[PDB]
Parts: sequence; structure tokens; C-alpha cells
Amino acid sequence: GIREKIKLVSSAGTGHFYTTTKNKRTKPEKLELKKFDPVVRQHVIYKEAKI
Amino acid sequence: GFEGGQMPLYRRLPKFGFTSRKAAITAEIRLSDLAKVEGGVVDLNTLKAANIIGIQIEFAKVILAGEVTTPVTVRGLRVTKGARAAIEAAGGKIEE
Amino acid sequence: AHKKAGGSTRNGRDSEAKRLGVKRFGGESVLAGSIIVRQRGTKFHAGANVGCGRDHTLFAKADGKVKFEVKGPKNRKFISIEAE
Amino acid sequence: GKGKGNVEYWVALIQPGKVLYEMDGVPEELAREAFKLAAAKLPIKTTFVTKTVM
Amino acid sequence: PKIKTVRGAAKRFKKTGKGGFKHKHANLRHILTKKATKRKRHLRPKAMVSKGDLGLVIACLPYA
RNA sequence: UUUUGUAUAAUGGGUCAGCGACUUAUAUUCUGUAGCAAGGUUAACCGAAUAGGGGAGCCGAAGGGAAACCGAGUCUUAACU
RNA sequence: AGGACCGAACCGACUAAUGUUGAAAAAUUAGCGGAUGACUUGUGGCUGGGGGUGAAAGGCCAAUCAAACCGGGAGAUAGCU
RNA sequence: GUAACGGGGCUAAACCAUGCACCGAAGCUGCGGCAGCGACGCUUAUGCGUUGUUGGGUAGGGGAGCGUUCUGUAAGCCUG
RNA sequence: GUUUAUUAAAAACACAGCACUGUGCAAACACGAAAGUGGACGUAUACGGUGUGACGCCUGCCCGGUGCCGGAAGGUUAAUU
RNA sequence: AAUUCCUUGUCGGGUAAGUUCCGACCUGCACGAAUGGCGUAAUGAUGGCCAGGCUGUCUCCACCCGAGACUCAGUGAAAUUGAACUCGCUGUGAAGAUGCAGUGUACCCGCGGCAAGACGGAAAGACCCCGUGAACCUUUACUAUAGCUUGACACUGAACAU
RNA sequence: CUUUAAUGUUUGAUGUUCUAACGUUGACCCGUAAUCCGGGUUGCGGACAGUGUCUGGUGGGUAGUUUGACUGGGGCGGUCUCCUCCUAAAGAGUAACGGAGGAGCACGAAGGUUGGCUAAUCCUGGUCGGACAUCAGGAGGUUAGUGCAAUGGCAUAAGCCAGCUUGACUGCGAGCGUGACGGCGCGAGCAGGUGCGAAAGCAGGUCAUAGUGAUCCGGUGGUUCUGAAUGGAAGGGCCAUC
Ligand SMILES: [Mg+2]
Ligand SMILES: [Mg+2]
Ligand SMILES: [Mg+2]
Ligand SMILES: [Mg+2]
Ligand SMILES: [Mg+2]
Ligand SMILES: [Mg+2]
Ligand SMILES: [Mg+2]
Ligand SMILES: [Mg+2]
Ligand SMILES: [Mg+2]
Ligand SMILES: [Mg+2]
Ligand SMILES: [Mg+2]
Ligand SMILES: [Mg+2]
Ligand SMILES: [Mg+2]
Ligand SMILES: [Mg+2]
Ligand SMILES: [Mg+2]
Ligand SMILES: [Mg+2]
Ligand SMILES: [Mg+2]
Ligand SMILES: [Mg+2]
Ligand SMILES: [Mg+2]
Ligand SMILES: [Mg+2]
Ligand SMILES: [Mg+2]
Ligand SMILES: [Mg+2]
Ligand SMILES: [Mg+2]
Ligand SMILES: [Mg+2]
Ligand SMILES: [Mg+2]
Ligand SMILES: [Mg+2]
Ligand SMILES: [Mg+2]
Ligand SMILES: [Mg+2]
Ligand SMILES: [Mg+2]
Ligand SMILES: [Mg+2]
Ligand SMILES: [Mg+2]
Ligand SMILES: [Mg+2]
Ligand SMILES: [Mg+2]
Ligand SMILES: [Mg+2]
Ligand SMILES: [Mg+2]
Ligand SMILES: [Mg+2]
Ligand SMILES: [Mg+2]
Ligand SMILES: [Mg+2]
Ligand SMILES: [Mg+2]
Ligand SMILES: [Mg+2]
Ligand SMILES: [Mg+2]
Ligand SMILES: [Mg+2]
Ligand SMILES: [Mg+2]
Ligand SMILES: [Mg+2]
Ligand SMILES: [Mg+2]
Ligand SMILES: [Mg+2]
Ligand SMILES: [Mg+2]
Ligand SMILES: [Mg+2]
Ligand SMILES: [Mg+2]
Ligand SMILES: [Mg+2]
Ligand SMILES: [Mg+2]
Ligand SMILES: [Mg+2]
Ligand SMILES: [Mg+2]
Ligand SMILES: [Mg+2]
Ligand SMILES: [Mg+2]
Ligand SMILES: [Mg+2]
Ligand SMILES: [Mg+2]
Ligand SMILES: [Mg+2]
Ligand SMILES: [Mg+2]
Ligand SMILES: [Mg+2]
Ligand SMILES: [Mg+2]
Ligand SMILES: [Mg+2]
Ligand SMILES: [Mg+2]
Ligand SMILES: [Mg+2]
Repeated sequence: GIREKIKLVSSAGTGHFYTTTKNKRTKPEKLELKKFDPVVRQHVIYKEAKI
Repeated sequence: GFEGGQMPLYRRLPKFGFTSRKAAITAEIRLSDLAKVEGGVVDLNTLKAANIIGIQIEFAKVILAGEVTTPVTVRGLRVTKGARAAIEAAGGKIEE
Repeated sequence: AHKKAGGSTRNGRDSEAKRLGVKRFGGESVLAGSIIVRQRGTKFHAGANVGCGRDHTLFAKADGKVKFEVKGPKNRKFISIEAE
Repeated sequence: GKGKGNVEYWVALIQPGKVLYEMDGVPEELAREAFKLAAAKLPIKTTFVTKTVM
Repeated sequence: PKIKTVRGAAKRFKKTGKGGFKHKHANLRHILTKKATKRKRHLRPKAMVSKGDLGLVIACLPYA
């Protein structure tokens, strides 16, 4: 709906990415999270990117 | 496959996979067919001559099925673990 | 007055029944992980060896026999699994 | 069809024994005449009852 | 003459050891952000055609 | 005949005699039965031709996997209790 | 003089009755309209099917016309009887 | 067209209650017969002592047969 | 005057007249894969199309919408490179 | 009003009485100016209304003349038809009975008539609905396309000036 | 370095002359007794016109077709998927053009955890200030709240604050529930690696039930799985995703 779709790409260099939805207007700041990366099997910083 | 106009099964389920062309030229041989060759040597074209495998086969694997009761020399084929053990129990040899 | 008049209705909507209610009744013998009751909100509560899922579905966590009892100061209804 | 109907009048379902009207402060015979006159306007058989302790 | 295979059913179903057919689960092509990961994890493995649809697929796919 | 339902005032037939409607081909599955049996069987064709030859080929004896590949295991997964 | 007038042949077809397994798959009887004209008629020719021709009605195109007839695709298809 | 007992007709041949008989179906029983299935005889060829049950039937499913023309048996057999 | 031969002859169609519009001649337009033919051995006082329909008095306002005519500046625009 | 619904508008004329007609009013549901407006002499197998004459059109039929119908002789069809020993009523019933129940009546068979019934005969309802039916027709429905039209390249070249 | 002379030089375009292609339904001569045709002479037009291929526009002139269903006959009207209550007959399920309402999301926190707290309303007193603002006390008892409908829940709170946070994790999953099926839901526990807490423990989203669409065809990123002679690659597959 009003929320767009973004992908959180791993910062561990795997190329793996989670996907999620974000309210662009109300939270313009990018989103960073510590999410598990199965490729390197460690929790690493995941940062926002367009789908 | 018609179901009254409802989307049939073979259309609502997704396709999957591809067909391997090398699998059409690879084949398998049982331990029982080992004694069915001639000369005691299990060459690929020896199996073809004994009509164990088709003419246009180009790979072959011997598997633990049936039993082997003669010395053989499997030359040029790939052999499973159990088939290798069974052949070497029968006193056979497993060339490269 | 010849044929008829006319007039639409605003209703005629409803939803698929969810098949809630007690699945395995008291005295029954369940396998671990058997759903004992699907419900909306903890109408029944999770007693011994009984777990409550997100949709408040009660499932037996241990093999045995179901047992309903009124328990607690609020006279609530607890499902327990007697060890069998 | 095409839905339900529109509300036209309001009724009160009556079961036997229901004490419809009550009256006080009048003589008994005049009460009987008044109740006869009232019952003549109702679609249900009635009877005249009095107050009792229990 | 020779019966003709329904090519779509041939692509979508494969035959196993006792006669059942393996198919791929539906609901995994797109719209995936909103699907819980538990659901996708369950939908990845191949499944078995049920008894009711066995007759349909068998008739569609005679040279299976 | 068609129907929830026909004496129906629902359809068909004036009567007789003759003709008139689930077949054939080829594939595939199940059953029965006959042969052979981890084997079974040949097709075109050759043939003193319903014999005999022809085993090209097909089905089966091994499955798992999308596939490479592995193999009484295999696939999933870094790995399975 | 006149797409003038009255009125037979000739051309039509407004009303009525008959007939409606008819004398006739459109006629007969009594009336009726034009009757030197945009008339009528004999003979021969030309225009053809999504096409002709039409003072126009979807009219006529061999008793058949919102697309002739004959042969073929063809045993079209018919969840209908 | 009687035409709101089926009719005759009925003052009980109506209604109620008490009873005892009788009538009354293709129901049940009696006699005789055929068949399906099951057990049991245990024979095993369909006789298989016997016994118990079962046998309305549309669409439909299963089992078993009759008859017709033609071929082999058949240059046989029947027949001026 | 014409018209639905065969249930409608009319207020319908046609008509002389009027208007708009196209057409400079190898004319427009029509039949025709094309040759060619009609238009016409005519030529704008001619020919085609459309509408109205003798005659008399007339035919008012709207160019926004849809068409048609005229314009080429600017925007968007194909093949090709 | 060939337009006007309400509506038989209202007023006047014609009639003893006029939803039609004629003349008006205007409140034009929903006239109107070349898909022409308003008149218009003549014309019309044109539509509406009125009057004179005339009459069996009618009050209300009567008689007569012919052709049939009717009888005799000859010839000789047809549509239709499950079989019929083919009554009335009341009820019942696939809901309107010759055929069921109850009951009344009724000797067997023709001939001339009538047409109330046999849901009489004809035509696999034309109206209505359905069919993922058909056809023709329309359009600013979709997709095309003939035609008309635009440009590039080709047949297609030269000289010169910008 | 958003200017022009450049030796002009290779070139589009435009314009103007030409004639030799081409046109000629101009004239004359010839085949030839022939207003067809062809040949010749000539006049005019002339690289235009016209035709072929490609291409844009227009195109009911023509053609093929589409134009849903339910329905108290069809049309018109309304509805078509999902959630909640009732009908629904005390398990589940259950129809109507039956009676009432909602959804096509929201949230990086409104999620996890740890610690803490408890509402509506009314009365009394109180500066502006009241019927309703903030303060204090009491009565009350959850008559509140639950991001949004209704139901069922909720005090151990699922309601309200605050700290740290990413479990709104990856691979599975005993066993169930629910469907004709596609599918949908619940789920302890196992492995890895995390958050909170001293710890027990809790956490693979939200108090639960709506917030949504299968397949095909493709797009993006990984993956050397395959990659038609060989090595690559194109492509295809598998995984995530639009
Ligand atoms: Mg559909
Ligand atoms: Mg071979
Ligand atoms: Mg409903
Ligand atoms: Mg995918
Ligand atoms: Mg019926
Ligand atoms: Mg009967
Ligand atoms: Mg009858
Ligand atoms: Mg009948
Ligand atoms: Mg019949
Ligand atoms: Mg008949
Ligand atoms: Mg004259
Ligand atoms: Mg005529
Ligand atoms: Mg005459
Ligand atoms: Mg005359
Ligand atoms: Mg005249
Ligand atoms: Mg005359
Ligand atoms: Mg003449
Ligand atoms: Mg033809
Ligand atoms: Mg018409
Ligand atoms: Mg004709
Ligand atoms: Mg046609
Ligand atoms: Mg054909
Ligand atoms: Mg034919
Ligand atoms: Mg046919
Ligand atoms: Mg009477
Ligand atoms: Mg008896
Ligand atoms: Mg029987
Ligand atoms: Mg014989
Ligand atoms: Mg006519
Ligand atoms: Mg006529
Ligand atoms: Mg006109
Ligand atoms: Mg005007
Ligand atoms: Mg304009
Ligand atoms: Mg303008
Ligand atoms: Mg223009
Ligand atoms: Mg009037
Ligand atoms: Mg008067
Ligand atoms: Mg008057
Ligand atoms: Mg008037
Ligand atoms: Mg008009
Ligand atoms: Mg008008
Ligand atoms: Mg006009
Ligand atoms: Mg006019
Ligand atoms: Mg005339
Ligand atoms: Mg008179
Ligand atoms: Mg006679
Ligand atoms: Mg009757
Ligand atoms: Mg009768
Ligand atoms: Mg008679
Ligand atoms: Mg009659
Ligand atoms: Mg008669
Ligand atoms: Mg009839
Ligand atoms: Mg019919
Ligand atoms: Mg069309
Ligand atoms: Mg077609
Ligand atoms: Mg419908
Ligand atoms: Mg509608
Ligand atoms: Mg219930
Ligand atoms: Mg119940
Ligand atoms: Mg929350
Ligand atoms: Mg919380
Ligand atoms: Mg919620
Ligand atoms: Mg290669
Ligand atoms: Mg690749």
C-alpha cells in the first residue's frame, strides 16, 4: 500500500538479502539491522537497499 | 485433465527442473550382469557387445545389485563402494 | 401494480467457519503435539504439559490423557495432560 | 425475495396466564364492566382476576 | 495411434518408486516479502500427489 | 420417453413386413487365463511363406536428486535427533 | 399544346364477397386506377452472389433471398432433443 | 346436479369409557419347490449329509446363459 | 408517377426546384490485382456526391464537442543511419 | 398538433346526447426553421368529421329465382388414427376426467343438422428464457485489412549557387 | 573550447538550370485497308511523376469475433474474494436477493526481553479555568484499554511507561487440525548463531481471528548444477526476490 518494499543487503559481502516493507515518508532514514547471514553463518549488519 | 473449467492440476502446479542430456547417455550395470560379458574383462564396448547396455551409451556404473561369482576386471567404468567391495571379494580387479 | 417493484439488500456477507472448538475431549489419549482445542483467546488455559500457541491453540506437549479441571481463584478452565 | 420487509407495527406475544391490564381504586363491578369493554377490543380470550396474598 | 503425453503435466510431475508422483509446491513464484519464512521453508520441498488427483495425473501422463 | 411426480388432457407411434443405433484401427492401464520366468519378447525384413531365422529394439530386475552426481541408498542442510 | 380530360384494347391491383385439402402454390365476380406517356410490349443482348439491380420494400435475382442454386470440405459442431 | 358420511340409510348403524369375539395384507405361520451367501460336512469335477440366513428394485456394477448367420470338426451325419 | 411479384400503394420513394461540396480533363468518382472501360467522343451554364423537396413569405443564435478546410512555429513522433 | 403524458385540458361550434371533428386559449411532459418552419389553388383507389339523396346496413326480417346441400345410378379422395365394448354429475387426481370413486341415467343401429368437449386437426411456439448457438446490421467494442496518405531506399542522372 | 577565414576537402539539405533515364490519354510518318499496339521523327514535362520493398497515420469500406454469472421468469437494480456476530437446532459443518457490521492495511516500533505501573466515571477542594485542561482526596471497580469491525479473551495482565535491543533470525521438525484438491494453520523439540535477564527463562513478529491471488511469461542477485565436437559463453536449472 503506502509502504514500499526494500531489501536489506548483507554488509558481510555475501550478496544475501532479506526483504521487508518500509514507510518511506515517515521514516526517511535508512534502516540498519543485525540479521543472521546463512551464507557466512554469522549475525552481520544488514543495510537497506531498493528492491 | 479437464476439471469443469477450474484451473487443472497440471496448470496450477509450477513446472520444475530441466532434462539432463548426459543422463540419457549414462547407464548402470548390475553385479549380476558382470558374469554375462565375455573374456572376463568388463569393457564398455564389451558390455555393448554383450547387449548389457545400449549402443549410444557412453558412461556406465556398476552397483550393488545381485551378486558376482567370478573374477572380473572392471576397466573404464565407475564402481560404487558396495560394488567395489563385492567385486574385490569375488577376486576381481577395478582398473581406473 | 403490474409486475413487481424492486429493491436491493445491503447484507449477504459472511466468512468461512473456522472449525474451532474442542478437538480431543476429556479422557482421550493424545500424542505429543496434538491440538486439544482451537479457540479465540484463552477460553481454555494451558495446564500441565500443555502449550498455548500464538492463536491460543492448546496443544499437548507430552504423551498422555487429557484432563479438564476448574482451577485457580477465577474458576478458570485448565487443560492438563496426565502422564500416560 | 429481494430482502426482508419493513417494520410496520409492534406486537407483544401473549401466553396464557399473562395479566395484561391491571386496575385499582375502582369498584369491582365497574372494573368488570371496564375490563369487558377493553377485552372486546382484543383478539385473545381473557378472564377477570383479583389480587391475592400469594 | 500412440497416446500423446500431456506435455505440461510431464514437465510438472515426476514418477517415483511405488507409483506416486512428485510435484513442486505452489505459492513460491512471487509475492514473497509478505509470506512468512516458515511458510516458504515448508513450500520448498517436493510433495506427493494425493489420491484424489492421482487418477487425473495418471490419465494425463500415461508414459510416465 | 421425460420427470419430484403421469390414466394423464405431457411426448411418440394408423397397422404389418423388411432395414435401423456402443463398431473398427492403434496405443495405454486393470482383470482373467496360457507360456516362459530374473528374465520375457521380438518389429520391419529373409524364408520350400501360419515353421525357422532376425534380439535392432521394448518392458523388468534400483532408487534418490532440478542437475552434476551418488547408489540400497539418496536428497535437504554447515550437519542432521 | 399538354408526364391535359372522359373512356375500350393494353398495363395495373384500391374495396368487397367467394375460395382458403381452391377451378388456381395469389385466382374468379362486381366495382377500381393509368390509358401519347417517367407509358406499354415482342425479339435478341448485357450486369451474378458479400456480388448484381433497385423512383428504396431489405425489394427482385427461375413458386427459393438480412446474402441464390448445385457439387465438395462433410459423417462440420450440437454441454441439446 | 343431491354434492361438506362414498352411498343406502341410521336416534343408534353417533360420541365417550369398559371389555370379549370376529373380519382384515403379497405381514407371520403351515405344505411344496427354486436360488444366493456363510459356517460346517471336508467333499475337493460344482454332488459336496446338514444347517443359518437371504432373494422389491430405477441409474448402475458383478455373474450366468438362449438364439441367429458364417468357419472348422464335415468328401461326416440327416434328407425326393 | 414508383413501391414490399404472393396480407402493407401510403403521409413512404421519385420528382422539377433549392443549397452545400468535390472535380482543370489522363477530371473527380466507379468497375477492374492490371490493361483498360464508364464519366464522355462531354469540360465548370459540365459531371459526381449529399440533403431538402413545386410555389409564396422566410430560413434566427451557437464553431464549445465530432467532423472538414487552412496554418506552420513549437512539443511528441516510424522506417533508415 | 401525424408531436400533448396528466387528459375526455378549458372555452366556443356542430348533436337530444360528440373521448372523434372544427375554431380558439398556451400550462409546448417532449414544435421550430433545408434529418426545413408557416401557409398553399389544383391533384389523391390518402386519413378524420359533417350534411343532402339513397337504400334490407339496421328496426326485423319475409318471399321468390337459380348453384350446392338432400335421394337415386356411375366413378371415387383427404387431412387424422396406441387400442376401444368412446354417458351425465359430484369429488379425487401431474392440480380442468368417456375411462379413478360414489351415484344418476341409458334397448341395438343409422340419416339430416349444430358445433359446447374430445386441453379437436395442421405447424418439434413466432412470444419468454436458455445455448459460453447462428446470421446479417451498427458504432468513438477488440484485432486486423483493402483503399487513401507520409517518409527512406531503388528505377535515378548532370551542372551550379547557397 | 556552446563564433567564424580555414587550401577546400569529403558530405546531407534547399534552391536554380539541363537532358540522357522515365512519362506523354500532343502532332506527324510506317507495319496497315487498323482513332489497338509497336517502331521512327518531333513537341512538352523531366529526374518530377509513377511503380516495388520497408515504414508512420487514417481506415466499420471490408472481415473475424467478444459482449459473465447469480436472479423467486429475464431485464433494470444489487452482489461476486476475505474477517466478525446471529440464523445454526449446547461437538464440527450448514442455505436464502436472510438480519447486522468491516478488510484490500499499519508498525523498525505499535516487535523481543527485563524492570516497573493499573482504568472509566462521579463527588469534594482548588489561580486564570468553565459541564469538560492541570493539582489533591475519596467513592467505584475495570461499567476502561486493546492501531482499525465484531466476537472470544486479557490482573500472571494481551492494557500503560521506561532500559537494552533485532528471534520481524538460517536449516529442519515429532505430532496434529482443516480442506475434494491446490493449499492453509498450530507446533514442542533438534542444529547454528544472536538479543534481553543475576538467573530460571523468554524470543523464528504484533491478544487471536481480515489486510489478498495459482500457473505461465519474463526482470534483478547469487549458484560454475547443466552448458548439444572441445574450452568458454548464450541459455536453462536451483536458491532469494520483483
Ligand atoms: Mg474462470
Ligand atoms: Mg540392445
Ligand atoms: Mg449466504
Ligand atoms: Mg523463482
Ligand atoms: Mg414438470
Ligand atoms: Mg396414477
Ligand atoms: Mg383422453
Ligand atoms: Mg397421451
Ligand atoms: Mg417418445
Ligand atoms: Mg401422434
Ligand atoms: Mg393523360
Ligand atoms: Mg406493380
Ligand atoms: Mg376485374
Ligand atoms: Mg378501367
Ligand atoms: Mg386522373
Ligand atoms: Mg382514363
Ligand atoms: Mg421498347
Ligand atoms: Mg460461391
Ligand atoms: Mg425495415
Ligand atoms: Mg422467387
Ligand atoms: Mg454469410
Ligand atoms: Mg473437416
Ligand atoms: Mg457435404
Ligand atoms: Mg451431421
Ligand atoms: Mg345447487
Ligand atoms: Mg393372506
Ligand atoms: Mg433383486
Ligand atoms: Mg458349417
Ligand atoms: Mg403486397
Ligand atoms: Mg395491396
Ligand atoms: Mg424528404
Ligand atoms: Mg439553420
Ligand atoms: Mg469545431
Ligand atoms: Mg475552433
Ligand atoms: Mg489539419
Ligand atoms: Mg382533449
Ligand atoms: Mg354541447
Ligand atoms: Mg365540447
Ligand atoms: Mg383543434
Ligand atoms: Mg421535426
Ligand atoms: Mg426537432
Ligand atoms: Mg436542421
Ligand atoms: Mg417536409
Ligand atoms: Mg397517383
Ligand atoms: Mg346522412
Ligand atoms: Mg352416390
Ligand atoms: Mg372434473
Ligand atoms: Mg364430465
Ligand atoms: Mg350424425
Ligand atoms: Mg365442438
Ligand atoms: Mg359446420
Ligand atoms: Mg390442437
Ligand atoms: Mg420446440
Ligand atoms: Mg463487423
Ligand atoms: Mg470461427
Ligand atoms: Mg442469466
Ligand atoms: Mg445489471
Ligand atoms: Mg454449532
Ligand atoms: Mg447440534
Ligand atoms: Mg502491540
Ligand atoms: Mg508487548
Ligand atoms: Mg489485533
Ligand atoms: Mg560447447
Ligand atoms: Mg549461465
